[PDB]
Amino acid sequence: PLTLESLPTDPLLLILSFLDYRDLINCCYVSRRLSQLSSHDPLWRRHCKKYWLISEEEKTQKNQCWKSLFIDTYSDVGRYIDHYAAIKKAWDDLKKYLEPRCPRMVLSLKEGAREEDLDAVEAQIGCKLPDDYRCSYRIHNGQKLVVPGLLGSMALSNHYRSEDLLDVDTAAGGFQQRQGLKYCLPLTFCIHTGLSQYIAVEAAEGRNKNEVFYQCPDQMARNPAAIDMFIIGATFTDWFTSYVKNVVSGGFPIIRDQIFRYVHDPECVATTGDITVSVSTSFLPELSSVHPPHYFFTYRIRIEMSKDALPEKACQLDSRYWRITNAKGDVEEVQGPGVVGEFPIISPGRVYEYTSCTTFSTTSGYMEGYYTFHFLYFKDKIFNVAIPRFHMACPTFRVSIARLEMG
Amino acid sequence: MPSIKLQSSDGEIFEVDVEIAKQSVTIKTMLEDLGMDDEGDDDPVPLPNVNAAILKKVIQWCTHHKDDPPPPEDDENKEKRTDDIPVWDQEFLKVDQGTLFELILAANYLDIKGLLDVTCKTVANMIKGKTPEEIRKTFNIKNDFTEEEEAQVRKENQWCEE
Repeated sequence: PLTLESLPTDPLLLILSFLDYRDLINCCYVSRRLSQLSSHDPLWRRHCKKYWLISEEEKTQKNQCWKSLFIDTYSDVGRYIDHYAAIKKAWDDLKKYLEPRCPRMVLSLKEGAREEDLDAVEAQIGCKLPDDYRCSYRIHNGQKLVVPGLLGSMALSNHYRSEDLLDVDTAAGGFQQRQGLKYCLPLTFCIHTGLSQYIAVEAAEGRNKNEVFYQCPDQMARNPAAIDMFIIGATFTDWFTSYVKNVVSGGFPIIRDQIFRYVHDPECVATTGDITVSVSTSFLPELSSVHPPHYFFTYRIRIEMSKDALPEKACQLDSRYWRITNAKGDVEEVQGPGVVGEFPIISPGRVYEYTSCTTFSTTSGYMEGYYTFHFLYFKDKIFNVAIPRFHMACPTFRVSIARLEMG
Repeated sequence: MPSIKLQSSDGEIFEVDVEIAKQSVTIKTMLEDLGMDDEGDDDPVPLPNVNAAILKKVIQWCTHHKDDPPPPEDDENKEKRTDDIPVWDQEFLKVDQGTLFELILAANYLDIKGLLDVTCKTVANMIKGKTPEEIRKTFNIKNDFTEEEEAQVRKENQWCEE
């Protein structure tokens, strides 16, 4: 004789608090009491502070009740409801970590791209964009073509890379449907070099749908459809959230007021004496190749002396002995005087950072070696500085299905 | 062992260890501010809003949770789910809807946080992911909406519709 409607207001509110948003709306059609209690404003607070990450301050600024906030948000980014809660969490983190850091990049960012533009893009390319990709470009259309970019940069002595996130319209204009790179859509452009961190809007040509890869042409093969890939992340959400985690976790150092793609491992430290050596590695898909295997790498070494050390222990570099080791076990050595044609000074307060290039011909690889400092005041005394055994790593490549079928 | 007497509306006198019965917030407040401070002469504490069987079930549950760790005091973004119910808690609550609802009423009266939380979790799990006809068939509620009210609520909530 006692049913769910006969329960008091507080246990019924506790029951409805555990329900999900579709169930809370689904309870509005059940009964008048459940319809009245489903529109309780705190009930749309567990469902709005997690599904859209709308905090208290946003509510107070918009002065709306919680259910009104939820319906207004679902009328805008609703169909991406299972992706928004992730993507904005990245997008509001990258835009936060860059607020005391490099401010020109977030100022270069455009505002949101309305659904009309994305529908026009889908009509132009003839395929359907991934829903999470649509949500991410709904929050921000990226930036106009300004160097430096948002997806990292890489600076050699001669080869400078900087990739900026591409808008919807330029992505549609640069969409590719040729043999090989079929149904692939660009997420960035480099202007300087021509990097195109493509995404696959349709599962074709050896690619599962919604995968993020670089464009590495087959130099050995003469087939125009022979394009090899350098898969970065699983999906668009995985790619962007991994990049944002790397940026905000300090994994990507900030150099020259840019974001750099220097994958630095904290294990690779071989501080000897008062001299602290720190090495960061990176990959460059423009100078790299698959057939023949080139697998280019760059590396920056952060050598410095602590200010705790007395200035009388002053030393200067004059050598770079390097034990390059590939996956075949081959060892090659260099002995040229001075790093990158320079003889730096390591002093209390001095921090020397230089970029250098290596050419590991196999997918794996690592280096080690010595600088063999010569002392400044005592011209005969030599100190020994050992570079840590940092382990290079190219991303998971994928030979083209054109080459795989060929033989 | 220190003890306390809980009396039902039916009249049955149950004996509960006071360290057990202190899990209920109301009894804890009563015996921390009024009861054990004065050392009442073991008179039965009447609980006129519960019956005998429901009192026996809350006593059984609370004895089963007499050594339960303190609950996590987190809400909002903690996202209290509906699947972390313990397996003995799942098996103990396997009763009909009337007994479950009387148990929820008893849990709200005695303010037992754990029992109220797990009973609300099971009731929510009986509702989560079902059509309104399925909800009204699983439970027993007649559609008090008229055609005008049904059209009004459909116009109000025709947004989750896909």
